[PDB]
Order: sequence, then structure tokens, then C-alpha cells
Amino acid sequence: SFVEMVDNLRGKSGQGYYVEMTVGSPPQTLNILVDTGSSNFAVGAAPHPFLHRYYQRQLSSTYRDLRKGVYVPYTQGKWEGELGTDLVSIPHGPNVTVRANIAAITESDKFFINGSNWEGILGLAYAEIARPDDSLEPFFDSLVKQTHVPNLFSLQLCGASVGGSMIIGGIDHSLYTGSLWYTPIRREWYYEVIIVRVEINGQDLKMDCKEYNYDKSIVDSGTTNLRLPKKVFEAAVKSIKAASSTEKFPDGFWLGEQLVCWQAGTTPWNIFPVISLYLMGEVTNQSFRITILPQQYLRPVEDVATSQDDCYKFAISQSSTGTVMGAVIMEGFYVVFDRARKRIGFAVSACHVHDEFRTAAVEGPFVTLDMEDCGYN
Ligand SMILES: CC(C)(C)c1cccc(CN[C@H]2C[S@@](=O)C[C@@H](Cc3cc(F)c(N)c(OC(C(F)(F)F)C(F)(F)F)c3)[C@@H]2O)c1
Repeated sequence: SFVEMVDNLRGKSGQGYYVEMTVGSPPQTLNILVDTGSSNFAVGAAPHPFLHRYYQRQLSSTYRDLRKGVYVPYTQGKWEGELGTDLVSIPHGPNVTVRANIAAITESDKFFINGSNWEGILGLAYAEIARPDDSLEPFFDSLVKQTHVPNLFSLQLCGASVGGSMIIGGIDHSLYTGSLWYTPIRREWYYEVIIVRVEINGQDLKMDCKEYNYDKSIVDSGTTNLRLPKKVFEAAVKSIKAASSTEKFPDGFWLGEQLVCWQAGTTPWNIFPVISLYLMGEVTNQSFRITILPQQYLRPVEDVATSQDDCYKFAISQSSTGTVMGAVIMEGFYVVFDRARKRIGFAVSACHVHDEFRTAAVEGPFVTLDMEDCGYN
């Protein structure tokens, strides 16, 4: 029954992927950002310059006030509001209705994005990181508890104005090619995984693998970039600089500030290396790798001048909260959040990114000793 959910995601580049939902009785329609990096379901519930519509609790006969406040600080942006519950549906999702916790957003700072076309956020990670605390049941937990929808979902985020699929309750085999490879969810709070090796253009970075997961590695559809811990970021940039030294770049480009352009159609893709992340596998001493093409970490942005060149921003950036595998890693992969079996699956997406002589890949098996030592404590 998954064909009804194919292509149920939309978005604008760098502004996230959202799915249509309805809340309340009668149903109020809102676009909701899908975010595996948080665990709160929250919606605009009051006028805001960037909102063209919002949730109106007074108009819903099924609304219940929980008479308790709440706020959530993200990396950038935050909101506060009122907790309550209401009936929620996903039109292009499973044919069910659930009563879910909803944070009605009454105030916010840099949360909503001008022109993003979404009015709320769907936190799909675990109760452990819910605000105010882990007793506030996340939406997907409610869905699974109240219905017969199996305890997993999958995301196919496609690049170029963007679209994708959130298959709720299963895996749609027409969305990927090749085999699915699975890495354990290390702990159910964020979708935390363990990176055991990193290579750039086939060359091992040769760092202590704990550095890759310091202080954690997570899969986060609410983040645009691949984000890397300071030491790893510097090693990666040094290596990517070396490989592309043929050309000169503004150092503000490597900081993700200045975009670089080339004459439309002449982007020197070949001088930018592929990046391979090796993830812990399902059996002893076994891992697998996902390989990212430059077409994924050089994100296309519109011309800041009058010309019609191809311009790009460097979409790898430094993190102080661990590795974040954001949308640009997830794009061109089919990612399965298999909560029931505590694992995340990766396969080459059907909407995979193209290079002339190179291809994004998910490959295994590999042997990797002492993978347990890669986890940071
Ligand atoms: C407390 C809590 C929630 C567990 C937490 C605190 C810090 C870091 C994290 C890890 N996950 C975070 C990383 S943060 O960069 C984005 C956040 C979700 C989010 C909040 C926002 F305000 C906005 N605008 C947003 O839109 C982005 C973008 F436009 F790129 F900003 C777009 F559009 F790309 F999606 C996305 C996600 O959840 C969780």
C-alpha cells in the first residue's frame, strides 16, 4: 500500500523537506518539516510574518489543552508554546488518525524560514530528547501504539524545487537499487550510529575512529550539511583542498560563506574527491561504506549577480556536537529507519545523483576489527 506515499515530500533547496498533515476537527491542513534530528511535533499556532497559515485550536472540537508550557532550542532557532493533544492525519500517508501531542507555537526566534512553505515540524527521533522531558510521547510512538502501522519508516530525499518520499510503516522496493545495508542504532535518543572509517578518494584519513564519533554521530534530515567534528573537518578540508588545488578558492568558500561559480556547464567535478563513510555493520567485525560525490557536498545556489553561471556552496561544515549526516548525505540514498530492529538501512536511491565517470554507492561487506572502540563514551 506504499505507492500512495511515494512522492509525498516537497521542499526548497536548503529549506528542508515537508509532508502534508492535518490536525484537529474539522481537519486543518499544514505542511510539516520532517526531522529525524528531534522528537517534538510542533506547529505555528499564532500569526507570524513567515506563516501563511497556522493551527487554530479554538476551531477544533477535538483539541485538548495539557495546560503546560514548552520550548525547544535547536542549533539555530527556537520556539515556545503550549502543549496539548489533538487528532492528526497524513493525507498521503497511512489511512489512519491518531491522537498526538502537539506543541502550539506562540513565540519563536529564527525558527520559521521565509518562503519555506512549511508551518510546523515533525520530530521523528525518540522520547529521550523530547522537550520538556521524555514523558512527552513523540508522534511516531503514538502512531505505532494506536494503530497497526509497523514500527519503521523510510526516507528518500531527492535533489533537483526538491521532492522525495516518506514511506510510513515499511520499505518501498521501487525506491532503491541494489542491496540495503544496515548499521545498528547505537542508542535510542537521536538516530545515533557509529562511523568506523573515513576515506577521501580512496585514501584513509587514518584518525582514531573515536574522532569520527566525537561526541556522537547522528542521521538528521533537519540539517542540510554534512557536519564534522573540528579535527575531522580540518583533516577532510585539508584533503579536499589538496585534491582540488588545480583551482583557487576564497577561503571563505571552505567556511561555507562565499559561493564559487563556473561558466554554466564547466564545473570541474573531477577535481573534487569522493568521500566514503564506513558504518558499523550487523555482524561481528563487519562494516559497509556509503560514498558521497561532490555533486552532493557542493550544493547549488542561485546567481548572486546577473549572470547565469553554475554557483555552489561548500556543504561540509564544522560541528561542535559530533558528526551530523544531513540531507546532503541522505540525498541519493534510500534510508530506512528500522526502529523495530534498532537499525538504519542504506541503499542507492532511485533518484541518485549523477557523475559522468563516478557513482554514489553503498558497498559491502567490509572487515573492520575493533569497531566497538569507535564509539565515544
Ligand atoms: C533539543 C534538540 C531538539 C533535541 C536538539 C538540539 C540541538 C541539536 C539537535 C540535532 N538536530 C537539529 C539540528 S539543527 O541544525 C536543525 C533542527 C531542526 C530545524 C530547526 C529549525 F529552527 C529550522 N529552521 C530548521 O530548518 C532547516 C534550516 F533551514 F536549514 F535551518 C531546514 F529547513 F533545512 F530543515 C530545522 C534539528 O532538530 C537537536
